[PDB]
Order: sequence, then C-alpha cells, then structure tokens
Amino acid sequence: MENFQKVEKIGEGTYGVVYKARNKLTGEVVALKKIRTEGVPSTAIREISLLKELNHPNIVKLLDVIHTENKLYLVFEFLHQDLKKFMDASALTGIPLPLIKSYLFQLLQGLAFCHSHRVLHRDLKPQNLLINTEGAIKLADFGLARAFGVPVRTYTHEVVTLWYRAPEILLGCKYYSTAVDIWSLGCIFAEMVTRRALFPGDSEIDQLFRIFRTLGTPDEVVWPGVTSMPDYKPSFPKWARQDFSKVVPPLDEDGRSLLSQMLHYDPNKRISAKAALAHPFFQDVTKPVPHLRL
Ligand SMILES: Nc1nc(Nc2ccc(S(N)(=O)=O)cc2)sc1C(=O)Nc1cccc(F)c1
Repeated sequence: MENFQKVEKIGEGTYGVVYKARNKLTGEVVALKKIRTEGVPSTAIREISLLKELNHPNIVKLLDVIHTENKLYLVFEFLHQDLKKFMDASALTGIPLPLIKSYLFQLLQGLAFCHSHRVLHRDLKPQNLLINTEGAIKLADFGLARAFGVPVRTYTHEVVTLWYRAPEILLGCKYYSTAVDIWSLGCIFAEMVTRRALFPGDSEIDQLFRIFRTLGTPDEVVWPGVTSMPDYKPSFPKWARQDFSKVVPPLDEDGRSLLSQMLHYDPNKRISAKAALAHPFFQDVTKPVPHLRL
C-alpha cells in the first residue's frame, strides 16, 4: 500500500480489486490484487506458494505475496490488456484467424502446464486472459475456490459471469477436474471466432439450458451418469443437438472438430490440453503480433 502507489483501478476480480501500481522503490509497474477478512485461512498460502513457484510463459507471474491484517496482497507482473477489451476492440473486423489460433495454442500450453502440476484454473474468461504487444497471452486469476470460496458474487454485489461454466459444475458436481478449464477455453475459442458469446446465460438454469439448446439435452448415452447428478431433473426439456456448422461459422472443419472435442458433455471424453495441442488444427500455427491500442 505504501511501497506502492495505486496508479489506477483495473478491475473487480471475484476475490478483490486489481490495481495498476508502481513500486516506489524499484520503479516497476505491476498489477496488485487486494484479497477480500477475519483471519486469512493459512491453508490457502500453500496454494499461493505453489503458484509463485509456477513458471511458464503463458501464466501471469506472481511476483510477491503480502499477508498483513486480514489483507492479502498479490503482486503480479503487469500485462498490457485483457482479451475482453481486445475482442471488443476487434468486433468490427474480428480477430484474424492466425492470431486466434496462436492465442488458443498458447492458452492450451498454459493449461497443459498447470494441469500437469495439478493446478486447476476453474474460472477462465476473457477478462482474465491477458495479452502483450509481443503476441503472448497469459492465464491470470487462478480462481482459488478451494484456497478461498464461492459465496454469491465477486466481493461487493457484482454479477458473476456464468458463460464459461462447464455443465458438470452447473449440474452440481462438487469436484471439478481439469476438464472444466478445457470447456471454458472452448467457449472462449468459439467467441473469438464468431464475435458473440457462445452461451450467454443470465442465471445458472438459463446457462444450462442455453448449453442444452445448442448441444442437445445430454442423456445417458452421451454422458453416462448424467441423470444421477445433484441438480439434474428428469423434468429438463429435451432439446436436439444443433450442427456445429451453424454454431461456429466460418470456423474451418479442423477448428470445429477441435471445438467439438473441447465441448463434449462427458468430462471424461472431453479432450485434454495436451492432446488438444497435437490436434491438426495447429499444424500451421504461428505467432502473429496483435494491433493493440493502449
Ligand atoms: N497481471 C495483470 N495485468 C493486468 N493488466 C491489465 C491491463 C489492462 C486491462 S484493460 N481492461 O484491457 O484495459 C486489463 C488488465 S490485470 C492482471 C491481473 O493479474 N489481474 C487479476 C485478475 C483477477 C485476479 C488476480 F489475482 C489478478
């Protein structure tokens, strides 16, 4: 708070506010997140610790961790812009396919790395995917649902986005697998391509039903065990599955086949980040530099 001079407020994470700040000593510009209170569960520091020791080009680097008076500060390397802003800025023309491919490929490397270190992101969304002028994209905000909790909002009455939530989460599964991050990334990939959220739900049930309306109401054939899930209701409407050709035009067939594997209902059939990296869609992958307006 003192060694840092809050330059500007950057956002409202689901755990606290993020500020752009400068280290009045080292002159470095960083992203500082203030964590939301009555003791600060130490159990989380462990989670945090593993994070600082995590080092990969596609994961935002956690520089310093500061615990002081129910207040937990996380100091991250500062990235230039988030993917939400970039997508909005690119809405008239769309992000060029080679860049979409580059970003997806890089995020999959980020996830493959996290997942191999047994770390789950849990809340991937455009707002927490950060980019720089050099063409990189990194994963920020690693949820920390176990390292903290999922009350009702972000921290001060704010509409949490459910658009990228995997169906198994929406159906009440208490234990998520790495597959939930692949689902979220698939939703994001579709969005980059079409310039419209794939499943823009405004409530958990609306989110679930929009998924059902597009991918078809799941049943025991495509998703063994689904009818026994916590929030599953035999009374759910039975919608037929729509063709991907209609869901994500003009994504070429390789892109659509990859997307379909990222959006399989069954967490166990859903493609892994490692396997996704070997998908033919990335045969011609390159690393373009984006036109960023900072
Ligand atoms: N590292 C890092 N850099 C950031 N910069 C940034 C600059 C401009 C825009 S923008 N709306 O495009 O102009 C957006 C972001 S944000 C962030 C970060 O790490 N957030 C974060 C989020 C949630 C939890 C958490 F712990 C950290």
